[PDB]
Amino acid sequence: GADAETVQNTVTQVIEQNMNGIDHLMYMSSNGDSTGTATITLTFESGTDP
Amino acid sequence: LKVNQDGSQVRLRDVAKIELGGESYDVVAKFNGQPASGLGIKLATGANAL
Repeated sequence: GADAETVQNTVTQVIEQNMNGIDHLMYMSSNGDSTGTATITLTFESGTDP
Repeated sequence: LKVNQDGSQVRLRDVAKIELGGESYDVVAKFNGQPASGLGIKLATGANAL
C-alpha cells in the first residue's frame, strides 16, 4: 500500500546507494510500482560468475 | 493523547518537547574545535587507490 513516489524514496534509493561498488557491475535499473513493489536489477559484466 | 473530563484534549506538545535531533548523542565529533561529521570511504577491490 505504498505509492510509486514513496517506494522510490524509501526503498529503491536506499538499496541502490549501497549496491554501488560491487565488483564487475555494469549498470543498474529500478522501478517502483503503485502496488509498492520495488525491483532493482543489477547487470554485471559478461564473464562474471553469477 | 487523552481527552479530559471537561472536554479539553491533551496534545503531545503539551507533555513533551518535539524537535529534530540525531539518532545518538554518545559520540561528539569536532574538527579543530568546530562541529564536524565525516564519512569513511573504503577502496573497492581491484581499484587504483590514487
